[PDB]
Amino acid sequence: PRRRVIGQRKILPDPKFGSELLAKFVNILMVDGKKSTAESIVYSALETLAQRSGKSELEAFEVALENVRPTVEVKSRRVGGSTYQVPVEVRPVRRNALAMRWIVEAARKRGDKSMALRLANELSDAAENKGTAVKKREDVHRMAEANKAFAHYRWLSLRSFSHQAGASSKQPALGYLN
Amino acid sequence: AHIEKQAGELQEKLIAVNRVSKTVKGGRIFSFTALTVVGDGNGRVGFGYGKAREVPAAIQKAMEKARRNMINVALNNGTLQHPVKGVHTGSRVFMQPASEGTGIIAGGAMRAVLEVAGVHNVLAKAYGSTNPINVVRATIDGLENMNSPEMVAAKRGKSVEEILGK
Amino acid sequence: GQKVHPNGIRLGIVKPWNSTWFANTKEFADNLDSDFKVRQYLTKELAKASVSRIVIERPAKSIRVTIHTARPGIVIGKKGEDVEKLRKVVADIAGVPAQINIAEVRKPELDAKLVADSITSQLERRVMFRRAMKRAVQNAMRLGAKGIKVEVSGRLGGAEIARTEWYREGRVPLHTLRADIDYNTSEAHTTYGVIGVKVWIFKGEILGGMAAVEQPEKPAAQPKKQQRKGRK
Amino acid sequence: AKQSMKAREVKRVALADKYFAKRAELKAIISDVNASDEDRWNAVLKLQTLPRDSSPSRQRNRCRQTGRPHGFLRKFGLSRIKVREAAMRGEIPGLKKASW
RNA sequence: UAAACGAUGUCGACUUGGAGGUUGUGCCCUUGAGGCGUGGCUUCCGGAGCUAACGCGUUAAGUCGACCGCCUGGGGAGUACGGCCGCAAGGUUAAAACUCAAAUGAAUUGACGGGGGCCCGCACAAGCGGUGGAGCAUGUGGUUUAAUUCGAUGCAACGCGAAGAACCUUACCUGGUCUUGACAUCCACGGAAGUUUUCAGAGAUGAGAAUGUGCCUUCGGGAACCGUGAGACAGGUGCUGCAUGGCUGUCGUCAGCUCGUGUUGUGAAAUGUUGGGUUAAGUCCCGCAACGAGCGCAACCCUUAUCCUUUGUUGCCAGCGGUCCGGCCGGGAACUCAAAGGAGACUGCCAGUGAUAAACUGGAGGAAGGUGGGGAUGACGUCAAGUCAUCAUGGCCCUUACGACCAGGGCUACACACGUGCUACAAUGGCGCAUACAAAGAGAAGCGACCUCGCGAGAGCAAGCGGACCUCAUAAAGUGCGUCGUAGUCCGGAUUGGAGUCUGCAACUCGACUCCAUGAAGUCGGAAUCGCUAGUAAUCGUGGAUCAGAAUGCCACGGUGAAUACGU
Repeated sequence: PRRRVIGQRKILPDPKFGSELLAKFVNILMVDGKKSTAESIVYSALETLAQRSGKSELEAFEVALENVRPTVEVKSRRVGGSTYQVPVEVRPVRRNALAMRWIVEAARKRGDKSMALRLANELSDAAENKGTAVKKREDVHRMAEANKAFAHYRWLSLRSFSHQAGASSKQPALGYLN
Repeated sequence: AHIEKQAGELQEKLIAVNRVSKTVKGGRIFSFTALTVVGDGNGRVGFGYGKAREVPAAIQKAMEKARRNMINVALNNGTLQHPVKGVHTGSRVFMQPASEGTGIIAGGAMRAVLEVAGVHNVLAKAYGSTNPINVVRATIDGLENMNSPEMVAAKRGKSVEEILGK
Repeated sequence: GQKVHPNGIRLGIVKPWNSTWFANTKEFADNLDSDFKVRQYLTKELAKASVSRIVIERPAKSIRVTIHTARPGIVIGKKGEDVEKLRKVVADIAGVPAQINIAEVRKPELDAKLVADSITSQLERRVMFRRAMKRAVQNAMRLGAKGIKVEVSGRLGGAEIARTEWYREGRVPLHTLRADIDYNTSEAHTTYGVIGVKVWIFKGEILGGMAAVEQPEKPAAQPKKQQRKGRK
Repeated sequence: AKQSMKAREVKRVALADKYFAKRAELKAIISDVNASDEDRWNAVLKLQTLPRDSSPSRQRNRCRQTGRPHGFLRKFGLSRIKVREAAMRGEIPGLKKASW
């Protein structure tokens, strides 16, 4: 489906910030719709990281948000023959949002005395490659990096393509010929 | 938008009526199809199948198609000068020379088709498919096997047809 | 047979209606029932002639009827007694002092309901209904209008089973929401049971009805551009 | 639908006027707070036995022009079905379709 | 035996060719299974002619020839029966009673492939939240009684007809009570209706008191309300939705459908209305029998956004006065501000993408860019789809009633399951204290400042009101600080005791709101499953429709306001 490609919209800034990495961090921290609390939840977390080390307030945040963060994803496709998979490369925008989502689900159940302590400790824990979504990033990227050896209904697609102009190689495809 | 042929006389022989269905794709619409025969009094190859929303608009469409891409054709006296067996598409019909003392002898819509054709005294049995849509080709194929009079002596009869172009 | 709601969800958004009055609050109900009654009883009294639109109107201190006909002065009677009687009953039902004026609509000699009268007769007498709807549309398009839709239903031709049939011609848009366009639903019985025609007729897409007002009401006709406004 | 509830309502407005008019706040005057040390006694607590049908609390109305089983609308004197029906034919004034 | 065949008997003569496979042989640069010359079988392609269609066409299914084989509706039967051959099962030509109106060659379009391939909706995805689990709200069924009334059954039933349900309502059930009858006209009798007021009975209804005897007139007599009675006649959630009318839901925003007409085929019918690329689009580049035009879609349309523009109150206030510094008022017009003319933005530009191209995406100034934001907005029409119960209505039944007055009971029971939605399970939150800003709208039997009463809701009285004037209204979440650790808590607060309130003689089961004390279910719920692209989704309060009395919903508003849209 879809008659056209449609991109992201403009997202507005918040009354305490003009930086984007802050405004996008408060946004997917938003629950009950109320960002004006989440403003504080981000800035109270960042001060606690900053007491743990004073070189930066960003110490544990920047590498947690790299380390629990994927690069590739796998879809499953088959309309005949045998079961196959097709890996895709995805956008930074969704790599980032899986990672931040997983940080805020894991930290809110972490059960410490302030949401500020809970997030600084869960970024401190994933920064060192031993937190709760290191496993989730590692399994998901393994499966997408591995299924690059398969393609939608390969056995008829290999004859079908070379008859209707195409290659004699072995390649992944978006639910068509290969 | 085309040339048409006319007769100085009216023919409105409606032979068949039908309805068009697609049954799910837009469901079923009220449209009809129709077949109507336009002679001349001595004959035409005039046969028209057309279609529209309602029966009147449908027949008038079909009556129009019975007089475009068609021409009139002609035969002297109420008989045919050849005993020939006209066939058109499994509907096969017969003729043999006759008197004026007999006129039509036929039923249904066929007696009305033969009267304009000039082959009503010679009217002999039809065989194969004799339902309305194809039975009515008397005045088409039965006037393409045609013979018609032009001689004064039977022994000049083949000589007279040769000199008609030589 | 989905039958999209053919005119109700299309009004008041530069599309005039068959009433123009103001009411609000809890008494809107007492004014509407009274307006139905005067619509029902008044057109029955002037039924001597055929009639093309009906407009009943309630401005400050008065009740004003506009009526539209295929010929003018015809429901107004002779002398002036006939029309004082029309004003007697308009006051009696609404309960306010009464006015009526006579006026005609765009394309007056044609109207939605006079097509359905023409189609009904053949059916009432149980003969000649197979070309009748088509001849009605032909006459109708010879007397005016830029497009017409006719839909007939009934135990049609006097049949012992029901039939839907319709006939459409020219330019009759169906998502249209600008200019008044004329509609009638007939209902009637004869020996075999009920018949009916739904008659949509389409005059114009900016021809007929009101137009959108081309100014504010705020600068115009104001001989003194202040009360004070701080400027004195 | 169904005339018997419409028949009940038509009788009721003359019966509102007859029983209930003289006995509106009489409940309150003779029994409740208006009976502040006056009344509250048996020799006056027999006076209101006629009104029971006449009461505004049984004055449900429904559709004022045909009758309808529930779903009445007080501003038109009409109902869901009958409003839409009158609007198709343009009989209702001031009537927009919502767009803003 | 058989699908045991140039599917086409045998063999032959004649009828525009070209070329493929592959081969005698003349000729070639032997220039690639080739060409030309002249034969070959064997196959593609198509003309004269032929077919019902596929198809045939110089190897005929053409034009024919001689001479032989064979058929006479189907099923039952290539069997039986007869003659004959066969170790032996068998083979061989080839039939009827009986059954039956068909059986059978071909092809159109829908549907459909699990044959090949193409496309779309927030339908998924990319996520986010919700129902289903708790409890409550409310509808459905199950199950129950005098009866717990139906209509409807994924998408096309279940916050929907049937939006405010004590009786009324209202179908249901039972009890009183009458038949022109709640209601119209027409005749007959008793009471005027209206109002105040005691009482009997359940209330219907009636008696008595006190006020009034109006209305028109032959004061015959009747209308008005109520009782009484008779016809004509009124009335009928009366049946039948294959007897119907009006009306509407579906596919679907499918991306197509239809109206007039020509053409190709013997025609059914197609074509257009189908392909590629592009789209909200029959929009637009390319193009075949489609041509012209309409529908869906685009448009006018109301609305927003800045911004121009005018009014200047029941709206506003930069400076200025009265002054507690409040537009309340002297006064002012810079200003929002309300409702309206509208301006601006056109996929128009530039660049990428795209088949040149529509158009999509990016780019930029700007309040704002994806046909600016929002809404309007949905074709012909099969579906025997659903309503005779708004309403219309025949055939056709009751009319001491399938009407009608009056009271009481019930849908809302409770066993649970099921649709939908509400608010919780947390801490993005709750609590405590302190602290903030709305939009919109409803109020002429009404609500309503002050008033006195009130734990609060509210109460009766009333200035006032017409709602930008007055009041609902302390708007809440949110904000400030401190606090809380998965422990049913610092979340949730159902039940229940018990008090206070509303419309009304009358709140017990069936109704709604306030408030005091205690206190359970519920740790984000399985199968199942949907809505959503941005003022949306989520979440908190508000008002309104409805509305005798009252909301958890709906409907619309405003607070605080998100992830992403690769891909089919």
